[PDB]
Amino acid sequence: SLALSLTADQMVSALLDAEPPILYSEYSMMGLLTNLADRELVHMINWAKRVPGFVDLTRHDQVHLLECAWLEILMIGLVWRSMEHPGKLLFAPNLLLDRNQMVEIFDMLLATSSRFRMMNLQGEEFVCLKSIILLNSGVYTFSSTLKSLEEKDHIHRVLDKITDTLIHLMAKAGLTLQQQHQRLAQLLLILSHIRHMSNKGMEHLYSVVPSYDLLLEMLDA
Amino acid sequence: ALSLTADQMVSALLDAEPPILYSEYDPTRPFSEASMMGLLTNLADRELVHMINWAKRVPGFVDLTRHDQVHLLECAWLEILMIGLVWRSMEHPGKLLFAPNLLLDRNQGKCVEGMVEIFDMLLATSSRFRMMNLQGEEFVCLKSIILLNSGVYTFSTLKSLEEKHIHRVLDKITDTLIHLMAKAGLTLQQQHQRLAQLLLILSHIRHMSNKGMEHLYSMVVPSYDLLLEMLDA
Ligand SMILES: C=CCn1nc(-c2ccc(O)cc2O)c2cccc(C(F)(F)F)c21
Ligand SMILES: C=CCn1nc(-c2ccc(O)cc2O)c2cccc(C(F)(F)F)c21
Ligand SMILES: C=CCn1nc(-c2ccc(O)cc2O)c2cccc(C(F)(F)F)c21
Ligand SMILES: C=CCn1nc(-c2ccc(O)cc2O)c2cccc(C(F)(F)F)c21
Repeated sequence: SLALSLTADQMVSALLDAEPPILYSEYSMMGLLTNLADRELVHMINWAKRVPGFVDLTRHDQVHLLECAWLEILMIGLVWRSMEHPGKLLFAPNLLLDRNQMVEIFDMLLATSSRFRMMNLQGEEFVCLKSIILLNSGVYTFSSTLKSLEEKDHIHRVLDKITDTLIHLMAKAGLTLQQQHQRLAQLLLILSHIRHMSNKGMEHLYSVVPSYDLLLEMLDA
Repeated sequence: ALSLTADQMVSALLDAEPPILYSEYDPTRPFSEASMMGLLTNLADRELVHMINWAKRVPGFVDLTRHDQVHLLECAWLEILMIGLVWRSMEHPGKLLFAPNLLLDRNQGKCVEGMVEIFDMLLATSSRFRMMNLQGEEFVCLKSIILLNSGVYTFSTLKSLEEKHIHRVLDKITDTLIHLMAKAGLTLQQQHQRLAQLLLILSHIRHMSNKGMEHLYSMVVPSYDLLLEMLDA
């Protein structure tokens, strides 16, 4: 109940400090990417616990948010890394792959990376977007208790704080009020496409995923 | 359409609104799995024709090439149906108003296997809109955004980047949404917060759409050709 008292700058600083490291691929291709994703997942948990307001929530709810968001988070991280490598996805510094190397998903990832490039997405805006995804992707599916409804409001209030943060970053960058609301919209609409990609990828898997207990156990430590 | 005032944008959108259709009459009740699917499938099909008329009247849409218009529709058609359903169902807590003569609750959708999830998700969204007091002029803006956004990234060449115009119009709709919020007397802070809240919901509407498609291929979606033919008129 005090991430609600943070300012835009403190919010950013906290998020920038919580950033996971860029991990390397250990050296088929599914093995390297699965292993990479697995090691990344462990850092994602500690990153989450450092997102302002996340630990204010019950364990059950923390797990659910991650359960619904973990894939979208890996994906937006990938897209951010690959921003300055047109036509290539930088899974790891030692694992840069082009188109020809689930092509649908690969193409959508490139498309999103190009979009971030065009917009000149800033690192400070990136960490904000990643936070939004965490708090948003599972908020509409929590369920009758006063506590549950107590969580929802809290999450919504934190998301408001992040919106305030994003706007502030744009004002500081010298954007007009009109340019501010426009860029906010452009950024948030991209999240819909990231959601879409996560869903597509998720059905390819069905065609051992982080289950509910796998995460709940990992959060304990 | 980049010359319209926010007021003129709202008016044009409101005028484009499709009519509410009825589920075909005197179906055998209670329902069977295949009876339900038939009624809803038939409804969606008849609604698709009107959605296209609506799209043609969305400012900026006609400026695109036929091919691009079909692509946006192929991607967004289901999301557009769903946001319409959620809007209709707003003042019916715990129920979904697929049609004025077809008001179903949680347990009347248990007919189909797995579609209960989607039912719950649709109900949750409707509650959210209700809680936010989503206004009509905001709804039409959100729907237009879905149309122009859902397929904008999954379209190179010079002519192609000029079409990606779409982002200008989306900016225009954002301006309109904000203007609507300023009129109502919201503070700047409140304005950007509400704008964010609305757009984040689109992410969830996308999700519900994807779950739908998932079960569709799990049990004859509007084809490219079909959508093109109906566009030509
Ligand atoms: C282009 C998506 C493939 N991909 N990406 C990833 C992936 C891994 C880590 C990461 O940070 C981002 C990713 O997209 C991945 C992980 C396991 C398996 C797969 C594959 F689809 F190939 F089976 C993974
Ligand atoms: C479900 C999609 C494939 N996949 N699997 C995984 C995956 C990674 C680790 C793990 O322990 C289990 C997984 O299914 C994955 C991770 C990131 C990105 C992707 C994707 F391919 F979708 F882009 C991943
Ligand atoms: C959530 C109910 C399922 N549903 N909804 C719809 C649907 C139809 C029209 C509309 O405006 C909104 C809808 O959710 C639908 C259409 C065809 C088939 C189905 C079914 F799942 F049963 F197979 C449909
Ligand atoms: C039955 C699969 C899902 N579906 N299919 C359809 C659908 C509608 C018309 C048509 O010609 C074919 C369809 O699969 C549909 C329409 C509205 C809502 C839904 C959904 F269930 F996802 F909510 C629809």
